[PDB]
Amino acid sequence: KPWWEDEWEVPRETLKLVERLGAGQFGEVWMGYYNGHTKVAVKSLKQGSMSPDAFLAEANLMKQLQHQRLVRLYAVVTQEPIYIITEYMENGSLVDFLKTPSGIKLTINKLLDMAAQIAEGMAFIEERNYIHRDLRAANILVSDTLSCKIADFGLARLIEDNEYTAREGAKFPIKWTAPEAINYGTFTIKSDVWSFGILLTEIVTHGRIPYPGMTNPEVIQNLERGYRMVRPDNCPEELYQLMRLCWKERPEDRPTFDYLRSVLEDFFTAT
Ligand SMILES: COc1ccc2oc(C(=O)c3ccc(Cl)cc3)cc2c1
Repeated sequence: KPWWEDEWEVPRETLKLVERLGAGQFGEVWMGYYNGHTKVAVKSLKQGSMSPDAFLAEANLMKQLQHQRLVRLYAVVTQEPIYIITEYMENGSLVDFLKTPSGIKLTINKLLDMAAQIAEGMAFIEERNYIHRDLRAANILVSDTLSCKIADFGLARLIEDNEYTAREGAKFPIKWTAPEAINYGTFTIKSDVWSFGILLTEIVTHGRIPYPGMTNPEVIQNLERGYRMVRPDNCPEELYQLMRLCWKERPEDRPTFDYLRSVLEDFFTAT
């Protein structure tokens, strides 16, 4: 729909940018208000840093994935500078939150709860025929009520035929990315399942970098030998075995996100 018909379009006037939360190569993230009373996050595009088409493609994709477990698109302003306005998550990113004093006092019981909420969001994405491609604790946001939601849908893609193949030159974070995607550019929901395994390590270690004290070439090499990430300190063995399922050699052997959800809920009502 054109801007004058789009229900997500709002006049820039409805928005007040209050607190700058981040700034990068491609623009800024703010805490702001919509119509005076409603707290929102506002992401702004720095002109010329990147295509306005590429920027807005994130919003158009969030028009197709609306669920409680996923950061919701609130609105767009499609005139320069371009704004994407989303659901505000008061506790910021999972990776930062688990390091704060509140984050530090969480029981293993609440961590497993939070892991099940994330699996539940990814079960929606899986069922809708999408992939995320960037699933990691930096991209799970936490609310004021300590509930979690999937965020940052910049790399998210609809799958018609099973695979999305990346370009020959494209680079992805070696520690969070499934081998087949790093190696062949091929992504599937089963690649996100591999990422979820890594994300489980970050939950149980309060946001520590995966594969403690290894470089990327060491990680790739260990994996090819059949090794997997060393048992993180104070990791229940049940959860460690759930991570191993996510890291099965063959994509098709890795579990569904709905299986991961149900196992995690069992782990949690048992603690
Ligand atoms: C300064 O730390 C914080 C605290 C709270 C915070 O909330 C957010 C968000 O809600 C958010 C929402 C959507 C995007 Cl695309 C990026 C960030 C970012 C953020 C950063």
